Amino acid sequence: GSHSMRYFYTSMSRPGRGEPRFIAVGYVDDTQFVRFDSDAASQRMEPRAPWIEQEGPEYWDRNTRNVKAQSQTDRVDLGTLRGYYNQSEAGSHTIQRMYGCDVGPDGRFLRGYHQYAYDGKDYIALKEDLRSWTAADMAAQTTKHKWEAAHVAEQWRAYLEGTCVEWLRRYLENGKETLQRTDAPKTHMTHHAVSDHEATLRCWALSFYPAEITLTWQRDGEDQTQDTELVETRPAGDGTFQKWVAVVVPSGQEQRYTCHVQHEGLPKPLTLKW
Amino acid sequence: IQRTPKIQVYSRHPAENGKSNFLNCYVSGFHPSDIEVDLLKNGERIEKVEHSDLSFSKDWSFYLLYYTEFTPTEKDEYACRVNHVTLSQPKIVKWDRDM
Amino acid sequence: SVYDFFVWL
Repeated sequence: GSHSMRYFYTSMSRPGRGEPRFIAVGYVDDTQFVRFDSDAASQRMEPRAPWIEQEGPEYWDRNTRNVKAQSQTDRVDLGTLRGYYNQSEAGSHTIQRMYGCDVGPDGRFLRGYHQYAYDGKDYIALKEDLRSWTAADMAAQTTKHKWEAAHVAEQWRAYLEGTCVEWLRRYLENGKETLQRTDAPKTHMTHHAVSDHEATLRCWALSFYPAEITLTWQRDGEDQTQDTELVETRPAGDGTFQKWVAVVVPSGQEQRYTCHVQHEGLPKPLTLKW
Repeated sequence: IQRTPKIQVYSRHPAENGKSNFLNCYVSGFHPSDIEVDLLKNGERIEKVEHSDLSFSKDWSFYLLYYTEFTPTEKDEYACRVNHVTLSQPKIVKWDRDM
Repeated sequence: SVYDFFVWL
């Protein structure tokens, strides 16, 4: 189907404790594949998925130099923002940048993204047409006019429609044995005595990829939401994901309830009974 | 703005006593990124805990997975302790193999 | 692969 590549940059100032910490992570779909940490000893962009390890020294030098340069220009941007918002030099602040691209099943460009945030709040973003900017306030509007005059959007569009897409296709092909595979959820149920009058049925979905999944309960075929609890999807720590949904039922009525699991890796949805 | 962390404590694989596993503490939805997360065994800090690389979600809030290999038993209690600027005191969430 | 041009706020 469709795929995405995303890079997430974070700089965190720490006045009195040296230079800001910069971190970069890169993802393809729900799989992290690179990382950079300015506090780490390596000072290198590093592989975090096996299929990226085959890239040669040129790839690693270039990616390292580029994110290293970002850590350095981020320090300038932090100073600029502090001036824009008239903030003292004593406080700690954060800048975040997200960018990347989506392609369809045919590997062709679908859309591009570039957004920036200061202290967790939107600052500036490239519109979806990749030709103009939207600014969240007047400080950001200052950046917008500057980037308009300098035709910054054109540089981003060239990257997002060209370079970004070309690398994403390459990663998809090189990592196809995993990136283009689905791991269907492994499902089971547990039963827990709440009181003498009630019990909890918990329906589990484990070891699945990608993260997208839907877990629901039915009671004699009727959708149930009351007395249900659905936890947020969480990483197993091995590249796969976990989720569960539970329902409180009158003791003796367990048999009325069915758990339903929908996932990309399932040719048809699962129905689990206790 | 400031955002308080959501916390989930759980095992990588379903727990079976004596069987080698990983104890996970997933913290998400927080801002800023400075966060203290410790895994506890019987009320004491576990030594060597690793974590995933810091990343963030659509709303700019951060998320991290802290983890350690462990061998769960009937009686050993595990938990995750989290402190953050949004917290008046550290939040402690017990590990429940049922969840 | 990451972007490689220089732009400041």
